[PDB]
Amino acid sequence: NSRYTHFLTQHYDAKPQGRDDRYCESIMRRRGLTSPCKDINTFIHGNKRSIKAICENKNGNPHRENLRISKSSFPVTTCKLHGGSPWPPCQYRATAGFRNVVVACENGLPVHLDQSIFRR
Repeated sequence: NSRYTHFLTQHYDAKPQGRDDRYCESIMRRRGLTSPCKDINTFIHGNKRSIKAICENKNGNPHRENLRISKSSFPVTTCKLHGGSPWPPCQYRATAGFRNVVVACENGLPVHLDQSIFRR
């Protein structure tokens, strides 16, 4: 999947520093999500092997018929736009957690992250 590599650029960070507000503003810039400022974006941490495994029994179960929910929890960081302005420089607030994730899978690869679960 070109979709998988895209999912990775939008939602995967193997080496997060701080996972604080400073981290969010920096990563959102690095991943090209500041033109205009994405309103919310979650990054998953850890190794890619475990995220891929959500698409199979190894680390997932079916969810909402057509999605997958992880067996394991993952370190995550949700970056939420702060201050209203949709143009850079973008201000973000970080919410770090350790929780299961829901993805859509195509051909054994995650291609979409369900953002709805990180609003809460």
